Amino acid sequence: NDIIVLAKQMCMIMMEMTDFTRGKGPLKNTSDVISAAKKIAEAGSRMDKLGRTIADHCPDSACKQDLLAYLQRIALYCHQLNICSKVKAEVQNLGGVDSAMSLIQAAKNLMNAVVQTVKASYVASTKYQKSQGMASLNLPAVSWKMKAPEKKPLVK
Amino acid sequence: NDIIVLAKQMCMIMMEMTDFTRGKGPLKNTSDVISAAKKIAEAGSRMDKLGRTIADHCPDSACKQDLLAYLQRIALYCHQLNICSKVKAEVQNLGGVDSAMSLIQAAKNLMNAVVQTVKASYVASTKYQKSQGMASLNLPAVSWKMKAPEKKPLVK
Amino acid sequence: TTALVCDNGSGLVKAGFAGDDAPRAVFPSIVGRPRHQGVMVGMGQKDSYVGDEAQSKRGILTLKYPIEHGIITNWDDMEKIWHHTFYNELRVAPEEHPTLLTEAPLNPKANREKMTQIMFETFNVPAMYVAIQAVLSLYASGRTTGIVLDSGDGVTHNVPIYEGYALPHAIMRLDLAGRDLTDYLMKILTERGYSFVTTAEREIVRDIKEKLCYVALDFENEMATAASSSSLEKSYELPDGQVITIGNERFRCPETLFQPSFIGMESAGIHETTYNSIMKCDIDIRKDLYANNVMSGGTTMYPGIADRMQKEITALAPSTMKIKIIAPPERKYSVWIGGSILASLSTFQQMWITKQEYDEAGPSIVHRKC
Ligand SMILES: Nc1ncnc2c1ncn2[C@@H]1O[C@H](COP(=O)(O)OP(=O)(O)O)[C@@H](O)[C@H]1O
Ligand SMILES: [Mg+2]
Repeated sequence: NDIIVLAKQMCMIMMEMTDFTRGKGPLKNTSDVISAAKKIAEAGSRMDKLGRTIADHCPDSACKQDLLAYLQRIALYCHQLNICSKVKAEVQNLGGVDSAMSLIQAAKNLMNAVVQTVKASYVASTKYQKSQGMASLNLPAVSWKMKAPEKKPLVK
Repeated sequence: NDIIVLAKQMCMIMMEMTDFTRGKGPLKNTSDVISAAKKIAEAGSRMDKLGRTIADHCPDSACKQDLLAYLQRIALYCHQLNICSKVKAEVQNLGGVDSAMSLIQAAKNLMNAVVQTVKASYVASTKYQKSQGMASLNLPAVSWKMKAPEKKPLVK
Repeated sequence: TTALVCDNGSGLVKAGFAGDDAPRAVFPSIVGRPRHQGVMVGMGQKDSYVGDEAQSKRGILTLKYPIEHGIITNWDDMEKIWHHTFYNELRVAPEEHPTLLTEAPLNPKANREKMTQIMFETFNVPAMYVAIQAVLSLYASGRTTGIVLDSGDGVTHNVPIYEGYALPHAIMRLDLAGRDLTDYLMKILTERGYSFVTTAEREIVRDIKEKLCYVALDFENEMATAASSSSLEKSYELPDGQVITIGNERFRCPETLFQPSFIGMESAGIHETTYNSIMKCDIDIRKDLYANNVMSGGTTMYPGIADRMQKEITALAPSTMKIKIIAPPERKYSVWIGGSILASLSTFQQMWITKQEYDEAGPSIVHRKC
């Protein structure tokens, strides 16, 4: 599944960003964070087309409404990261973990929106599989690696 | 007789359960009771097939009606014990003689239904011995260890 | 091929698969809608949140419960709740699993009929069934005899069952449950100067009630103790760091179950209702009903409610009687556990309402099959 692998490699990037936040990870300082923000935004735009296609192959008054909501969130988060990374690149070039916090917060927001988009896409594809167009996408509820939900604790 | 020995070994289990109820027996606490409930339910399912066969080899408007009634009671009780034991197992794993009471009550109910099924099976086999099919079962009213009923007290 | 079990309570949805021993989805049965001004582009496209989605964002939402008192009042929000349950929480396709649903007794028939219709026509379930929650509680308790006192967010009901036979004339329903206690606690928290008005603040007060409230074994000595000392006062930290202290609101709020006149109701307490239900039963089954007082539901989860329950019923019943209150540790999910016991039963598989039967007989099939 293209959606799953794209979102999950972005999750790898977003893990490396939190690891820099904890102060011990594969990124030395702000410049690595700026580069990571740029690539996570690019992968978010790719995710944006994947969501666009799954939405376009869906009936109107269907799960496509939530999916388009999450896609619009994705678009704002990716755009904020690209301009903010350009801003902080310029600031570094002229003159900062505090600076890294804005990019990391935007990345957290984007990753949360991407998780929401992933589950929305899965529901849209499963619910309307043998509707025409979705078959061409060939997303048969198995390419999605959906675990069974784990049982609740009876006593808390 | 398979029916008699199965029911009577289940009676041994159900005795050990009451002995835990009295607080002095071969079971230390709830975990032993859960295990005993699981095995008594398994033996009840075995009893369920034994009753099924004796019923299937019986005429329609015969003692098979009562026997099927008691078999359905057996099915309900055995299923309740298996889920209740699983629920009690999860509760113990997360966090109880009061807990043992539900399993012991279900076990009492199951054992009573099994006694009813035993006598119903005996009546069905004796009443319709040289009907075809019952002979193949080879249950000639002697494999059943039926005592003579004891006399009533003339003065009370 | 595996049945679903959705326990639609007034407060929480308990959903899962038949055969399992615990629900896999337990989320609030609320739908939230934004009530403020969306000022960022794309951040206001989602117009409705369901379940934990709404409790997470409840600071900008208006939370609504589709079910009051066990009757579904909003059929478009409940429909959203069910869509969430099936697709986002359980992640199944409803048209392959039979669904077991639960309902309180003495409830409008249109409720059950419209549940049947929504299942069979919006979710295309192959079969469905509507079961009474107290019978399911008795299933989960491993008994076939006993009187069940089930209290949830919306309704408290008493169903006496003996040897698997219900006595429907002795069933008692009382529209006083967790949400009424939450409202009463919001009301009496104002005596200390704490004002919780919004629906989100109602969720905060529900949390306060779940964490701090308990049932006093003897109400008057507890009031005297709270007046004399400050030993019963406990603190609670609000979501923004303010700390509140409540002394006798802790046992005054649950006392409304035993003194419904606290909230202006004329009915009898749950002990009196239980006794009155036992005394509408045949005299020969009363002894076994006294000894099996199954309590299920989350409103029966107060510390000390079983002790007070037994004390009151012992006062009411004869002195030679055998009063036992059965309160399992997991009784917050007894209805779901019993529903999964029933839906997995081998003898139950001819008791589903198949879609063929629905197509023959309309939604009215549910009153005669269930
Ligand atoms: N520990 C607790 N103490 C007191 N009340 C509780 C506790 N946990 C849950 N509740 C109350 O129980 C209600 C939910 O119980 P539940 O049986 O799930 O209701 P329903 O059947 O309506 O979904 C809520 O109103 C909540 O206020
Ligand atoms: Mg309930």
